[PDB]
Amino acid sequence: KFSGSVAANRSKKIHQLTKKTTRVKRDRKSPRLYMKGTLAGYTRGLHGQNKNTALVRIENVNTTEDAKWYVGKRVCYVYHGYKIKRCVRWSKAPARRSNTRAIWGRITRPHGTSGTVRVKFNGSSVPASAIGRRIRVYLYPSRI
Amino acid sequence: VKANYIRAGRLVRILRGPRQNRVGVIVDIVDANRVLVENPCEQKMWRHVQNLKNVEPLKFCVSISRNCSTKALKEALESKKVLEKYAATKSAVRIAAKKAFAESTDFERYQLRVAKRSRAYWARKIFDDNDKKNPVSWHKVALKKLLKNAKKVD
Amino acid sequence: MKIKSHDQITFPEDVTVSVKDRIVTVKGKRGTLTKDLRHLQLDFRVNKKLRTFTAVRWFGNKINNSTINTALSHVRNMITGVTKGFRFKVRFAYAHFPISVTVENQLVEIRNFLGEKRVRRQVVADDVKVYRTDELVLEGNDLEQVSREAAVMHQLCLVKKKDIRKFLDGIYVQTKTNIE
Amino acid sequence: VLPSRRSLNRSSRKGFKKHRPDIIVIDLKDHVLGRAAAIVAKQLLLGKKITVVRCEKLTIAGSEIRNKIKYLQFLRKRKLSNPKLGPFHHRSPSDVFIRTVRSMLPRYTKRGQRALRQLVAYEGVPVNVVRTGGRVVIPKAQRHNCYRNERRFTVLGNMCKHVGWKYSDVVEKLEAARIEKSGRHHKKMEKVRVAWKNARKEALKKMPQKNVEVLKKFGLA
RNA sequence: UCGUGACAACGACAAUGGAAGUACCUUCAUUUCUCGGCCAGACCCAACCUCGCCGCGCAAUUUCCUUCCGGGGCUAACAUCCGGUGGGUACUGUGCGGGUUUCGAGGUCAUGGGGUGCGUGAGUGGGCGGAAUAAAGGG
RNA sequence: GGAAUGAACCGCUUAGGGAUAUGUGGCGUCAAAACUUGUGGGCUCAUUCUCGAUACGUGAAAAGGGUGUUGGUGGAUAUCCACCGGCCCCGA
RNA sequence: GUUCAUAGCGACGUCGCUUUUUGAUCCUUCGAUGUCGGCUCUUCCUAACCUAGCGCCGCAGAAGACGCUAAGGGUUGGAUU
RNA sequence: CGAGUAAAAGAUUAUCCGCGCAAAGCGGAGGCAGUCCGUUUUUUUCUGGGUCUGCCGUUGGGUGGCAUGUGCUUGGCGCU
RNA sequence: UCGAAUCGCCACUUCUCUUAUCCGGUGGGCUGCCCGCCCGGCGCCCAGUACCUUCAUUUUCACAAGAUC
Ligand SMILES: [Mg+2]
Ligand SMILES: [Mg+2]
Ligand SMILES: [Mg+2]
Repeated sequence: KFSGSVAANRSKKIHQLTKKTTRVKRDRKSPRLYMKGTLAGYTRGLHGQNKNTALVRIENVNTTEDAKWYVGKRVCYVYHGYKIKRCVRWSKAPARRSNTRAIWGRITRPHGTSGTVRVKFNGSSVPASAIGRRIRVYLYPSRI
Repeated sequence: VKANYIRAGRLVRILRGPRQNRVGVIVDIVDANRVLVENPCEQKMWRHVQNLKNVEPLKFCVSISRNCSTKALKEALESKKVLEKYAATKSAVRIAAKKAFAESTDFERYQLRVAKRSRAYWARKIFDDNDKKNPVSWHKVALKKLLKNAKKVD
Repeated sequence: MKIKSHDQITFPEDVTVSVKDRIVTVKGKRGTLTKDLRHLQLDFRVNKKLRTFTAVRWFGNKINNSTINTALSHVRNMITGVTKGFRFKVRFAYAHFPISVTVENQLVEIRNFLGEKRVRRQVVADDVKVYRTDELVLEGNDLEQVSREAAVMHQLCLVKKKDIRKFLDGIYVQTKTNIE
Repeated sequence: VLPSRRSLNRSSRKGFKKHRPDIIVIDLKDHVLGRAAAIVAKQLLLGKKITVVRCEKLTIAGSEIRNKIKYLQFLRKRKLSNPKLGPFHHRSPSDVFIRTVRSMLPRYTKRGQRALRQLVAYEGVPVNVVRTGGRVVIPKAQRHNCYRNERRFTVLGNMCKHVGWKYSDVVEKLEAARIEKSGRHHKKMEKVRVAWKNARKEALKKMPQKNVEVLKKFGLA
C-alpha cells in the first residue's frame, strides 16, 4: 500500500525530523506590480446598457478621493484563445508565444462616490464574457 | 453597566469629525445628544457643540462645574496632569503609531521592515534550543515517539 | 423620555444575592433560587454591604419604565421564599357525591367528582411537596411554582353543560401562608 | 467533484496532488437574514466564492408567531392543476437562505445561474470546513448593530422546525460534539503559543540596539 | 421541396430581429517588404476643460463682548435670567478675485498640426523677436 | 426618458455620431448611483387575504369606538376633570 | 319585553358592503364565441344547516335563543310540473 | 485542461499497523544473494533459495452442527 | 497529447460566549467616584542588519519572457 520497506522508511523519517528547524516560506520570485480589479459591467440605466464604457471596482479604494489617484492609468484584461497567434516580440522573444491575449484600456474618470472608475478600452469594447473576472490596473503612467 | 458616565469634567475623544482623534473635556450638557467640548491646552479645540454619537468617554475625570471659564478649566487640567496620563495610555500610543505610519517616506518604511525581520529571526533562534530541551513543537514531540518505537526493533 | 428611573429593595441578613448578566441568584437557609431576567434589559446591581438590590432604566418610555417594579417584585418573592417558604391549602367542596383525593408520592388522583367514572390525574413537580391531611397542602420555595400547581388542580375539575350559578362544585384555594 | 479516471490519470502524468480555490467562509451566527443575503448576492455577482455555515442561527425581526404565520402563507401557494409543478417549499434553514439569495439575483440568465452555483450554505460547521481557515463576519448585518434591544426576534432554526424541518436534533448533537473536540484541541498547544510569546519577548535584548528603537517608535515593541 | 458527404454546434426562454465585441473560418479586396496608407508609447505647439493653494470689498462681524454693582436662583459658591456702571475695538450674511519683469499642478482613445522642418504650406503672441527699466494707476 | 405594466399622466419633443451637463424619477439586491451617506431630529409594533411604503389611480373605504403610545388647550388641588391632534388597532 | 332601552328585539333617522336578481349603458364579437333545463364529474367561497371547541340568557333538568374560532368531513328517496 | 467531499488528518496527508481525548503513555514487525536503477537518510526495485504465522485448493478416515443431497468445524497427509 | 485565464500562507489564524457588556481577567473603600492584584504571526531579495556578494546587448511600455496547479 506504501512505497519502500518498513526499514529505510523509519530511518528516513528520523533523519528528516532531526536537522529540522524553524524555516518559513519567503517570496523571492518575480514581483507583482499591478492592483487587482473586477469588471462590474457597462454603464447603463433602466432603459438598457451602453457598451462603449466599462465600470471597474478596484481593491482598497472605497472613496472618490482614492479613485482620483488612478485617473489616466493603464488597464488590461487577460484571457486565452485556442491557438498561438501573433504577439509583440514574436520574433525577438519566441518564449512569449502562447494562447494568452490581452485587451488594453485606460481609466477616464471616477464613477459614483464609492471608488468605482470608468474605463475606455481603446477603440473597440471589452467582450461581455469578461464580466465578473480579473482586471489588471497598472501603476503607469505615474504622476508621483 | 460598566460604561464611563457623561458628565461635566469628563474627557472624551472625537470619532469621525474634522477634529478626529482629538481629546477635550466636556463642560456642559444640552439636551440628550449634544454637549460642549473644550480643550485649552491644544491648538483648535475651542468651545463648540459636539453630537454624543461622535465621542467616546475616557477613564479620566476633572473636578469642574458646568459652564466654567476657560482659565478655570486650564488651571484644573494642569493641576491633575490628566493630559499626560492619557498620553501614556496604550490606546493613545496605538493611535500615535498609526499616524506615524501614514507619514512614512518609503525609507522609514524600509527601516521598519528591517527591524521587524531582525526580531523575527531572533525569535526563531530563541524558540529553537528550547525545543531541543523540553520539546514542544509538532516535529520535536514526534521525534521522541519515533525513537522509543524503534528501540525494541533496533 | 426620562434620564433615569430607579428603585431598590432591602434584603435581610444571612441572605446572599448576586447578579451576573441579568441572572439573579439568591441563597438562604432553605436553599438557593435562580431567575433568568435576560428578557428585561435593565441595569441590576447589589451593594453587598448595605444589603440592597437596585434596578435602573436609563432612556425609556412608559412601556420600558414599567418593568422596574415587576423585576423588583420577583426578587422580593425569591427572598421571601428562600426564607420562611410558601404553602398553599386547597379545599374539596362536594354537595352530594363525596369526591376522594389520593396522594401517592408525587402523583395525585381525583375520583368520584360529580358522579363521573373518569379519573383525573396530575403529576406534581419535584420542587413542590404535596401531602394529605380533607386538606391538601402544597409547600415549596418558589411561589410561582406552588401557585401554578394549585391552579392546575382547580382547573382539572369543572362543571360542563350545566348552569354554573346553580351548580357550585369544585376545588378551591383557601389559605396562603408561609411554612414558618 | 468525483474525479473520474480521466482526471486522475492526467494529474498522475502532470505531477499534481492537491488544489484549493480561493474561498471565503462566513459564520452566519446572529445575522439579519435580509441584510446578509443582499450583501452576499452582490459579492457573488462580483466573482467571489462563498461558503456560509451555521445557517440555523440567522435571526429575523419580530415574534416567532408572526414569522411562522408568514411562512404558512407562503406554503399555501401551489399550482392547483398539478402541484408537482408548482412552487417548491424547502424547509431546512440552509435551503431558506439559498432561496432568499436567489430572489436577489437575475436567475433566468446564465450569468445569474453561474453566480448562484458559487454558494454552498451548510448547517452548522461540517468536518470538511473546520480546518480550512478563519471565519469572517459581516458587521453591517450583525443584529447587535441592527436591532433595538427590547424588540423580539426569531431564530431561523426554531422557526424552520414546526413547519417541516426534522433535523434539529441531529444538528445540535453534531455541534456539541464539535465544540468539545475544538475546545480540547485549543487548550492543547497552549504551551507552544506561550513559548512563541516568550520567544518574541527576550528577542529584544538580543537584537541590535537600533532595530529595537525603530520598533518602539512605531509602537510595535 | 428532398437525399448524401463534411462541418458547426446547441439544453429547456418557439424561432426570426437590433447593437456591440469575441472565438474559429475565409478560392475576397487593398497596402508593405528597407522603406511601410501597419501596431503601440512618450514628447512639443495651439485650443478647450479641471484641481490645489492664496486672497478682497461691504456696519456682515454692537439686538454683541468684558468688568463693577443691585435683584433673582442653585448650592458654600458659580452658572441659566433681569436691571444699571465704566470700558470695547474660527465667528451662522452678501458680491467677487489670483501666471508673463511671471502663483503650483492635471486631462483630451473627447480636437487640429509641416508636428519649425522646402519653395505662396501666412507661429500675431502680456506667451515669439527687438528695445527699455516704476513708464501710469492704485492702497 | 420616467411612473414595474397602460393611446391620453410626468419630462421632453425627434438628420448620422462623440464629450460634458441636466429634466422627471431615483441611490439594500434584482438594477447604474449614499461599497446600507450625515459627526440630523422625532413617531410607529401591526396573529392567519398576513403594518406601511411613487401622485393621476374610487389601481379601494365610512359613520362610530380604544390611556396602545406620544403631544396640546382650558379649569380645581399641591393629583383630578373636560376637550382636541399624530402614529397604531377594531369597525373590514 | 311581569318593573327593566340594549337576555332577545327595536321604530323615526343615518353609515356601509356584495355582484348570487332586475334595471341603466352600448366597450368587444354580425366573412357566426352553438342560445334553457336535467344527467355525469372535479374544484373553490363563507354570509355556519349538522359534526368539534368555547361565552352568555328572561339557561332549575330536558329542550332552545344569541354570539365567537372554525370550510377538515357531510348535506337523502319520491308524487305533479 | 475552470480543481470547492455534510471524507480522513500530516516528512504539506508522502514514510507501516493496534489501544488511547487532534493526550500522557503502552504494544507488533523475518534474515541472505543477483540484475536494472541510483545527487540520501539501513536509496527505488525484480528474482532465487530462505524458515515460516495467517490462508486457498485435497485426500480418505473418525467425529460433530444446521431443516434433512449442501455448505461447514474439529483431528493428521503432502501441498501451494 | 496541454500552448493556455487565476498570482499569500501558516501544526502561533484555523475553539466558545457577550454588546444594558470589568472588551484581558479580577477584588476593596466611601448609588457614582476613588484604590489595588495577576497574566493573529510570518512574508516584500545576505536564514538577517553585518563586513561580503553574479545580475547587462531583453541597451524606453507591451500577459511575469517567471511561478503555482
Ligand atoms: Mg449598484
Ligand atoms: Mg365555430
Ligand atoms: Mg367553442
